[PDB]
Amino acid sequence: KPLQVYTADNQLIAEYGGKLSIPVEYKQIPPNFIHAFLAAEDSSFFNLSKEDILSLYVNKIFLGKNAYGIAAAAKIYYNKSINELSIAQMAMIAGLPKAPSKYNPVVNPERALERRNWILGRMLQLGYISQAEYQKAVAEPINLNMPNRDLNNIHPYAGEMVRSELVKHFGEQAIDSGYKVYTTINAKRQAIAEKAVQDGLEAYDRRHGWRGAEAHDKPLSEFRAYANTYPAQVTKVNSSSFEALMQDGSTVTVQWSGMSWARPYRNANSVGAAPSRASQIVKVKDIVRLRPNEAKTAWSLVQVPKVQGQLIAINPNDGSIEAIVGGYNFYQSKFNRALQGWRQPGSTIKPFLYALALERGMTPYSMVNDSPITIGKWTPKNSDGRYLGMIPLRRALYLSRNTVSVRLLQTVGIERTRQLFMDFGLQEDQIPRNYTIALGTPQVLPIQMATGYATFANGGYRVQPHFIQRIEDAYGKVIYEAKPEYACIPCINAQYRQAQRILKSSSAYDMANILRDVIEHGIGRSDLGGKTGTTNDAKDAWFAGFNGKLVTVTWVGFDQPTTLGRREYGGIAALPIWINFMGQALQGTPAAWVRLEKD
Amino acid sequence: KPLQVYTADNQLIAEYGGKLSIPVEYKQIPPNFIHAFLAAEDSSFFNLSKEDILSLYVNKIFLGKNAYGIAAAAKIYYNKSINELSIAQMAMIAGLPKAPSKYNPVVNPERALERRNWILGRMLQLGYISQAEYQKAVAEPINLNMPNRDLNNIHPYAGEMVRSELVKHFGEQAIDSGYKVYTTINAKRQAIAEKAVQDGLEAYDRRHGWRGAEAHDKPLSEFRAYANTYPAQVTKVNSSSFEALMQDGSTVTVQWSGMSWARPYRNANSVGAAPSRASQIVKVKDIVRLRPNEAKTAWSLVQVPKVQGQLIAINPNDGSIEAIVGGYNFYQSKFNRALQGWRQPGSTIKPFLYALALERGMTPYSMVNDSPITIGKWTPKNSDGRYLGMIPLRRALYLSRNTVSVRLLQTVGIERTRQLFMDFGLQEDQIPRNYTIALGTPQVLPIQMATGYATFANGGYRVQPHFIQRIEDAYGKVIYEAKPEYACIPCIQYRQAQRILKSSSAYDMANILRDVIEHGTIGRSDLGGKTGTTNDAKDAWFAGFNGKLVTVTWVGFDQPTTLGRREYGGIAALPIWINFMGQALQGTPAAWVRLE
Repeated sequence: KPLQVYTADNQLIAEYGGKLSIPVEYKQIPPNFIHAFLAAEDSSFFNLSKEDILSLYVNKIFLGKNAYGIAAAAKIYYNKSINELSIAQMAMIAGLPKAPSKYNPVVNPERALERRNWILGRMLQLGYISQAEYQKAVAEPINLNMPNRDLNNIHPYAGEMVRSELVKHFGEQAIDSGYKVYTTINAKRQAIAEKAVQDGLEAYDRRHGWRGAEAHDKPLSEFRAYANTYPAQVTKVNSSSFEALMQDGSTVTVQWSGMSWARPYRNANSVGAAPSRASQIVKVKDIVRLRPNEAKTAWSLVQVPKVQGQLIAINPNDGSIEAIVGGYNFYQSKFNRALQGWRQPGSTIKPFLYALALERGMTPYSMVNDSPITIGKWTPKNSDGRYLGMIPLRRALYLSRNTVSVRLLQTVGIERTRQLFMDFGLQEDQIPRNYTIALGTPQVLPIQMATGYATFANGGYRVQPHFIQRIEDAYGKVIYEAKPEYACIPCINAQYRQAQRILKSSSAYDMANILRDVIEHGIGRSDLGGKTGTTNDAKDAWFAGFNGKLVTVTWVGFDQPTTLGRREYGGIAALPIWINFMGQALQGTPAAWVRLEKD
Repeated sequence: KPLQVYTADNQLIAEYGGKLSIPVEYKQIPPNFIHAFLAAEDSSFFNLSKEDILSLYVNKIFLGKNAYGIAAAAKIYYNKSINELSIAQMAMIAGLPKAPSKYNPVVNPERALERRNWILGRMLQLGYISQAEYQKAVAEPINLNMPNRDLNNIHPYAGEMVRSELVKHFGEQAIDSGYKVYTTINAKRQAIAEKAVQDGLEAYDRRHGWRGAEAHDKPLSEFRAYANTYPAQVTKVNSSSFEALMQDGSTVTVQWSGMSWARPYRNANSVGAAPSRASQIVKVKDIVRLRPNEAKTAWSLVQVPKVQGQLIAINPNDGSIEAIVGGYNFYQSKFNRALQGWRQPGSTIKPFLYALALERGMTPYSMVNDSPITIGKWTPKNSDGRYLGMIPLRRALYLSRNTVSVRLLQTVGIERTRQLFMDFGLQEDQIPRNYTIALGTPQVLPIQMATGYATFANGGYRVQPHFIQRIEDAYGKVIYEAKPEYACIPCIQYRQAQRILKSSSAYDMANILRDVIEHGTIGRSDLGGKTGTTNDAKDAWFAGFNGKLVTVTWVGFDQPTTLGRREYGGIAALPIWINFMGQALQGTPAAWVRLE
């Protein structure tokens, strides 16, 4: 009964094994196994006596790594039944009951062997094993063959989100429950999101150039295939092509067209000349990554991006998490950038501040002053070093004019702005108490930005992101049903809890129309609004946008904040990921904009 | 449902609390407690929705120190119900689920407090508590009040033997089982044994003199009361009296009559002059041990012995452990010397070798030579440096004549002797293949010596020591029943013990030992016994029996050093054995050995 994770479309996507116990009949236990236990300790004062008491404990003894009982240990440590264990393996397991962490073969393999050999030595002296059995068993290595009990190979970020969140809030006992967790994840949108982030990061990566083979003269067996990339060993380099040994044992040829993109990376702002021969790109013994075409008739040279990215999409009416991608590929690490990647939003924050100016009486047409400004010793500059003077509020937001944002912040007040930022979903302790917050200096998570932008899509309400629709026990009993706060209750029929209003309907609508004007004054849709975002030195590229049914936030940046490049300002890398996702996710859906009539 | 330990009369003596879970109804949970869990993390994406999912885990979350669920944590850390906890205590508990060892307030108090205060800060930010409630809560110390969940205050060595052995062979799940272990321990005999060992070690200790205070300038709270001794801190020393602070905060006075015995210890053989003033005995800030009167009116200065001892008593017909004492007191030393105290038996081993000489056809009256002897490069000497010449085998055994023992080993053979020693538990790797085994050089446990002497008491059979009669589940269903090997089945299907010694040899040795105890050492004529001593009097042993009970006593220092020049011949171990046997056998009929 593992914890099971399902999408909102009834697909089982993940299974998480917790505490395991597989009871066996005492007489089904190999005699050498019982003897390994009988030899595990120097004395017994309970032979026949210890054998009989062992029957009461054999199926429950804690043996480390979630194994309770001998059969669970045989399964967990070696992927074996009790009858398949060798004498060396039976002695290893018998050595664990006393201290399943001090004698554990995973955390302390050196200490584990010492305990095993001592029991093996005692089996020999008690005549349980022969000298030949002893010599074979003592020379035997740990031979661990641990099966994966965390099955998550369909939509890994969605599976891991459930396991990680349950363990963070409720500890490891959360996995032992055997519950069925029915998520809000839309499998079609999740698949679109995974592809859109992979494609988007590769598009950024390729224009920034070839960074060389990931390894040279290393065994091909030490590498893994992921993200539709296959490790290969270069065996021959010709003038316009190269041959490489693949993990399937075959030798493939990469033609010129498959590698000619490989201009060399110099820095984020510079690439070398287009390569003129295959020897400039690869060397014999290099470990490279190849990708086949549709039918495997041609192979091309690819590169795993160094840059990272994420995508989070929520329903703005109730906060349901529809799709989530935490990085280029789950194989890289379990880190989920949508939920844990704290970054500065930069200009992506501006709609939140400008909404407060709208609340305070201003209109999208109100004239605002883009002029030099000094506060104490601080002189904020516009990214372009120019000043536009009196301009409409909507133009100031479209152009992300820093001096306007600071004046608006001076007008509305720092504390009122911080409070509204918290109402949008930003974290109190991550919001500085100074004027730089108008420039997007708070640290935020992409999921908080998506919560904030949902406010514009839903008419001025605070929704809360959620990923559980229901929980059932292992027997089909529904034991939890989501009761989210809804922005618009009648909109469900197309319930009980009404979301709190955080902006006047008129302010939310004015901002949604500004953001639609922004997107339309740069998909074949007319119901989308969105804002690009950038941070100083182009360390982040963001895009936050929506229609009435879906809010998506995309981000691109290096994990160790570093420039994306001078031509990468203005959220350039993040926008195509959002466009691809939104276009495909919304395909076949009617126009859904702001609700002016339906309550 | 804790693991329970019972004596043979079915009286409860110990309880060991394992994994604890006390389920509560969700409506009975104080709102501030739910709010502490809601404030435990910066972000929740399942705090409205967390409130409902929490009901699914609130009684199950692992909270460290064997606590599963909030009510178990309230009990384990604070000895409270959930509604008695303060806001600070609720926040402490709510910080545990994520990493119960990393945030454990016992193991990591600074980190646990940092975690607690961060949660209190979030409860304030979230509006779950007021600024007043917050300031009160953050200023609150950890204030742990942890109840002891291991109850073992009646017959401690007996309770601990069950817990220690089960955990050693089967791990912590042994305690969580909730099994009721019905032991072979005879309650009355266990009580007699505890007192006999305590008194015997004190009699040795007193003869050897006052060794000064237990500690000097140390915190009184670090000491424990045990064996009717109470730690106290000297606060004032007068000419012939002293005042001392007790752990309850009271101050008592010890008059001259309660300390005049304090002759200082010089070495194992020498005691200094008798003191004339209190300043020669104690100093202010000394941590001393005091003992009260039969009701409480006067206090005397006592000493916890440095010397150690043990007692093991078994039924020779089946190996049932009737009484076990592992040291002076469990609360002084948890180590059980009966089961783990490897020592040399010295002359205590001699009856085994001499019984093998009887098996070969010699008799108690066979003339044997106590004379100088050399075997290669080895020249074994008699401990007293004297040689008796031609003497009866029984007299050589009584007088523990080393040269006779060596001659008998030459006759019997090393391998036959080793086989008998292994036949009663003696560890093979612990028995040399040389002539020193005639002198009692194998390393042995007292329990193995008891198994050995049972061979004489039972007619020549191998019994196995055992302490479990039966095990019942938490509901009372018998899940295990001892099926021991019996020397004499009609004396109780039943398993028959293997014969390891000729019947006539076991019987004749039993009578030699009866002759030794009656004529060379209780109003009984059904007792046999042998004193035991090692080189330089590093051990004092007494092994003896009647037909129904075998008892082995031992006295010695854990770090082997001489007991003293006047401490040869098992002198310190004999009264412990006499006191125990006299009291344990009281009101039982004569029970001796049978020739078959």
